[PDB]
Amino acid sequence: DLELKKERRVILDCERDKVNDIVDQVITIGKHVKGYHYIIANLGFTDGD
Amino acid sequence: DLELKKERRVILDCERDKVNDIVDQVITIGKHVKGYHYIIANLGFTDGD
Ligand SMILES: *[C@@H]1O[C@H](CO)[C@@H](O[C@@H]2O[C@H](CO)[C@@H](O)[C@H](O)[C@H]2NC(C)=O)[C@H](O)[C@H]1NC(C)=O
Ligand SMILES: *[C@@H]1O[C@H](CO)[C@@H](O[C@@H]2O[C@H](CO)[C@@H](O)[C@H](O)[C@H]2NC(C)=O)[C@H](O)[C@H]1NC(C)=O
Repeated sequence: DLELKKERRVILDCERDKVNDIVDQVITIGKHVKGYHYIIANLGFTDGD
Repeated sequence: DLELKKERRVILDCERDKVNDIVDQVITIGKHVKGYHYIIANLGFTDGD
């Protein structure tokens, strides 16, 4: 559904557990190549993997 | 080095252990989007993940 408007820019506002799950599902579906842009909206940016 | 000739088509001839490692490194560097082609050259195609 996020490809209906051809979205290139995603802001993730989750805690230290859901950020890892969303990143793992992005890597599984393959949406981390150059052309995309993500912002992990938290204070512990290096707390995730 | 495989992006010097802009290679789109890779044939992997490895056993049941190295195929999983090469696929994991392809997923880590992000080369499994639409546009690339792969052939797992073995008899146990469904033996890997
Ligand atoms: C980082 O992600 C952003 C968003 O996709 C992109 O930044 C663009 O970088 C180019 C090259 O300097 C600029 O000309 C554009 O103005 C930037 N903003 C856009 C397209 O909104 C780019 O894809 C990524 N890389 C860099 C180096 O910025
Ligand atoms: C994914 O599968 C498609 C369809 O099976 C392949 O697309 C080929 O594209 C060429 C060039 O447009 C056309 O001859 C046909 O649309 C397809 N060829 C066939 C069916 O023999 C594509 O090569 C595959 N691999 C990718 C995208 O990496």
